[PDB]
Amino acid sequence: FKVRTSVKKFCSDCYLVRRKGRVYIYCKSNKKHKQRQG
Amino acid sequence: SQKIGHSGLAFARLWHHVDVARDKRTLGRLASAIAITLIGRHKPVYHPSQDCGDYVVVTNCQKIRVTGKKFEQKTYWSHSGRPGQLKLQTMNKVVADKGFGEILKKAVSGMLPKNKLRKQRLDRLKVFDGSENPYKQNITAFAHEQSSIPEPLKESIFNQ
Amino acid sequence: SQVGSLPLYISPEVQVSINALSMPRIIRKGRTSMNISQNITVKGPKGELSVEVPDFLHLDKDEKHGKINVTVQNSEDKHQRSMWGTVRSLINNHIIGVTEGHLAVLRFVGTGYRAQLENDGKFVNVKVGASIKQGLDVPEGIVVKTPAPTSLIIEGCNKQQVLLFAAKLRKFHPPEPYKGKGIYVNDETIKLKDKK
Amino acid sequence: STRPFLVAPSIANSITTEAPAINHSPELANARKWLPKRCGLITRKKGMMPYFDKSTGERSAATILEVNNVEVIMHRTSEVNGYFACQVGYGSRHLSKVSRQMLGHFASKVVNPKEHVAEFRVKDEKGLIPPGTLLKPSFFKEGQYVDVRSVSKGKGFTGVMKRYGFKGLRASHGTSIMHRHGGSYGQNQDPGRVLPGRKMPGHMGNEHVTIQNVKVLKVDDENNVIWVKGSVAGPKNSFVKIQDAIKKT
Amino acid sequence: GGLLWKIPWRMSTHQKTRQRERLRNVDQVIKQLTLGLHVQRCQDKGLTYQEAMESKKKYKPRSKSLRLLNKPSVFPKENQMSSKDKYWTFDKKAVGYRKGIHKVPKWTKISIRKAPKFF
RNA sequence: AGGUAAAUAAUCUAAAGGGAAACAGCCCAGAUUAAGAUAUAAAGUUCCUAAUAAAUAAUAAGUGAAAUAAAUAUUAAAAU
RNA sequence: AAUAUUUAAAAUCAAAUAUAUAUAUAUUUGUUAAUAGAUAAUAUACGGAUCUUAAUAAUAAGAAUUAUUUA
RNA sequence: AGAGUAGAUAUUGUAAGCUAUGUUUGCCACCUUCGACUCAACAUUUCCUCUUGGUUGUAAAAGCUAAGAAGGGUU
RNA sequence: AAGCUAAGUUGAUAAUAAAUAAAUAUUGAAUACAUAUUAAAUAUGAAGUUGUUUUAAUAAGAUAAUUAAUCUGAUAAUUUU
Ligand SMILES: [Mg+2]
Ligand SMILES: [Mg+2]
Ligand SMILES: [Mg+2]
Ligand SMILES: [Mg+2]
Ligand SMILES: [Mg+2]
Ligand SMILES: [Mg+2]
Ligand SMILES: [Mg+2]
Ligand SMILES: [Mg+2]
Ligand SMILES: [Mg+2]
Ligand SMILES: [Mg+2]
Ligand SMILES: [Mg+2]
Ligand SMILES: [Mg+2]
Ligand SMILES: [Mg+2]
Ligand SMILES: [Mg+2]
Ligand SMILES: [Mg+2]
Ligand SMILES: [Mg+2]
Ligand SMILES: [Mg+2]
Ligand SMILES: [Mg+2]
Ligand SMILES: [Mg+2]
Ligand SMILES: [Mg+2]
Ligand SMILES: [Mg+2]
Ligand SMILES: [Mg+2]
Ligand SMILES: [Zn+2]
Repeated sequence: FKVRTSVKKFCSDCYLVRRKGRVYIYCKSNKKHKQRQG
Repeated sequence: SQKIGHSGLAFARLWHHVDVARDKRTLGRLASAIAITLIGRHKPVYHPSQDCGDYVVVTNCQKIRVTGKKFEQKTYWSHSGRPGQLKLQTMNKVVADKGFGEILKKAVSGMLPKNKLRKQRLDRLKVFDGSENPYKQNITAFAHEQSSIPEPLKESIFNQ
Repeated sequence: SQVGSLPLYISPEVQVSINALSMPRIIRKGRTSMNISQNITVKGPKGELSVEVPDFLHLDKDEKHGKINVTVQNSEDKHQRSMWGTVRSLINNHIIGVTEGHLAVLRFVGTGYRAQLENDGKFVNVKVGASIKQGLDVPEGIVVKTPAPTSLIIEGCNKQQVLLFAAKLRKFHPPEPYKGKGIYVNDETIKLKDKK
Repeated sequence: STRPFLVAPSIANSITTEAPAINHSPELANARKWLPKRCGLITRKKGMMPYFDKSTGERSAATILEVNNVEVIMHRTSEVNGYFACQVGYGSRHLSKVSRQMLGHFASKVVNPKEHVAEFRVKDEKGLIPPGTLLKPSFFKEGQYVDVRSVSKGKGFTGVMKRYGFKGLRASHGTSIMHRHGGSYGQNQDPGRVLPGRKMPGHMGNEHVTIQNVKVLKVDDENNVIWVKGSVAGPKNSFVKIQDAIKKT
Repeated sequence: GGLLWKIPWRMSTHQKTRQRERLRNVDQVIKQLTLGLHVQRCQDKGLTYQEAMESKKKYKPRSKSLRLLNKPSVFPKENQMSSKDKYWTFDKKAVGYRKGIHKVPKWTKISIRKAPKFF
């Protein structure tokens, strides 16, 4: 997980999710693309 | 001239029921309503120098309305004086410990005026999570109201 | 909306009823609310199971062609519309389970990686590289069977419950990337890394 | 025939609902508690002496806890008292010493005027012993573990060196008039006050002390004593509770 | 800023209503001034007070300041004014180039209707 | 910079009273002595605390509720 | 539905006022929100309580927030 | 931007941009003692211990980096 | 010698349990896909939290006795646990 203020989806296989009052970006292909909005 | 007469009934401490299951007010609004009663602002004979407020029995307090996510967010604080002893409990935790009646009492305490009579006023509030309570028999009642109530229920209440 | 509008086909053996609950409960959001009153049931050959559902939703049972429909009192209400697509899908899943039955194959991959039915079906013992023994009890409704030691099958009427159980079983050892090695639920895949 | 009474509609027409159970109830607390499944007995710490294990040859210091007229006076129950416990009484006392009220209580419970009374809390109703019975050292098995409560030796008004193991100031190198003192007792203004529980000189000892998992070395009903491995809090002739160890089985 | 001038950045509802009322009062004052002048001029020409009040053609004020006040482009009425200009002054050093009117000193007396065209 | 230097206005200085939780300088308003019926100012009107009812929108974050924290990010919403 | 901007009453339209007046001219007004970003040391700190609504069911509650208003 | 055998975002992150802190060196002028010993209390921006995400740069083992975490400990 | 002591001796680092954090899932719409839910349902998850354990305080409750030839205390004496 890259925890950061900015949370953009990198590849096409990335998908944005809204859980626990935080924007997560998970990804099905590349595991490096996992991000979390703060 | 207006003051002269028998004042015993005016200064009589009545007992006021409130079935929280029936009442549609939220917690804080209910507490505010109670506070006035406890003070005795409702009655025209009131004076700031004299405690002349009524008893308030709250019942079925488990069914009290709380808006938003306050039941799992709202934190009740406490502190002895020794540092590193701040005790913060969420509303649900407080309920689990004591009850919804405790929560109501806290609200009512905060509503009340901060002086030597405050404690007395708080004491007069009698809260109950469920239905059954000892003060059942002493809530204000009238003979004209009796036709509304069925026959055996009254007897059962009296027995209780 | 697009999901909820799709009509559900029923075979004579299965019956989709609906009726009010004994003690309806109300889900209270911040602004909106949602009162769970009705209780749909899907009785069939393999078993029977139910869905507790809001008041605004209601079925529309047709005698001709075995179709039934589901509709809400206000489709323009967002929460209702969201519920509608869910409920229909749930009752379809139930129908599928009662008539055919839901299935979940777990294939174990690794040297000495295998499952075993320990308590006459009631406890799936799983051995997946651990000194301590691992496993968990099968829930009610779920029936487990092991064609091979390294290939377990979970079977049930509830699609939710079976696949949850499968996921739990997997969680002891999910597939590693370096060697495709672990517990694979149904058609599960993994991109194997280069060895180097 | 019937008495006059009015009843409010609001209290009569109120739908009946039971209150939810609260954590700060007695019954919840009882459920939570970590308790022994069996009663205990009061004893007196008579002294201390060596126990030689005859197989191995190992020596162990053992305290001799004497068991005299130990008797289940009465017991308490959840429905009446909020918890299960056995009120045990130890020893024999004169009439002269015992209060009239206490004598009457003992007569009611049908025991001799007792030297020391104490409760022994248990998990269940099964743990209660029938009242009036005599508890002997054979109650406990040899090799079993027991928890041991008693009031410690009184040490009097002690300093922070003896109380809290404070290092104190140096013996030489200029140190003036404060060799055994606690040094600083706070902080300049921020707090502006010595904060509660600041370790200071005060009275020490003469407080209760539970000692957990002590092994029952030896039991004999002939001399009326339980041998117990190691130390026990308090002076000689001090009363000592003994119950099964909750931690060790 | 150790001294605490605890003034809120925005106004309450009641404050806003009072401001509105004040604005309305100044417009009323202006109207009265123009009206009285008109009446006086009618009297000079030779009408009674009632006749002057009735008159279809109302006389506009000849003095400059009054005439400017009458113009809504220069001095707008409360009903004419924007929501923003009732409750927000122009302040070039503020972010947004805007500041609450309540932050102006003596705002209860001092009038300020017109802000710049795009600020 | 609660800094420094002057320009204009006000207050404090030398100004009590109401408001701004508490407050030299802010918002009102100038105590000759009382009285307390009527108009009120600024500020307020669930309770503490003197006094409230409505309308139409928006928020669900306790955001906020008298001391507004930025670039940027995400999710919506309108208009083209 | 998709792509890409803008978040605007300058223009434009709508509504209102004032001059000849069923029209013209001039003036005035009307164009997003939420969350994250967010953060230290005696103790929660809107001044405090507390405020976000709910049919069945009340001679009865339903912001006490923000914005535009009324009495 | 640029390093990272290839790929800016595993790890690294020039100069310029937007903030927080009041831990340093200053500035202001309302206001006229460093270290050691002793006992420490509090914070968390976590050094160790517990849980977890990422790591063509996680095979293993050692690491690196990030999220939760102040219970205990930290010559 | 007693006592007091640590260089000595003995014990404890307080479980089981409950709800959680980051994180990991199930079914599943809104949004024909997808999505662990900032939807309804359903699960995992920490030396942390609640507790548990220990000490001190308090005294709801409980047993008994109730104007006393020896009711309950105190003053007094001999003392130390
Ligand atoms: Mg020394
Ligand atoms: Mg000396
Ligand atoms: Mg000092
Ligand atoms: Mg002077
Ligand atoms: Mg003057
Ligand atoms: Mg003054
Ligand atoms: Mg004067
Ligand atoms: Mg707030
Ligand atoms: Mg603030
Ligand atoms: Mg224009
Ligand atoms: Mg704080
Ligand atoms: Mg306030
Ligand atoms: Mg390059
Ligand atoms: Mg740089
Ligand atoms: Mg941290
Ligand atoms: Mg490794
Ligand atoms: Mg703990
Ligand atoms: Mg040792
Ligand atoms: Mg432990
Ligand atoms: Mg789907
Ligand atoms: Mg999925
Ligand atoms: Mg744990
Ligand atoms: Zn991706």
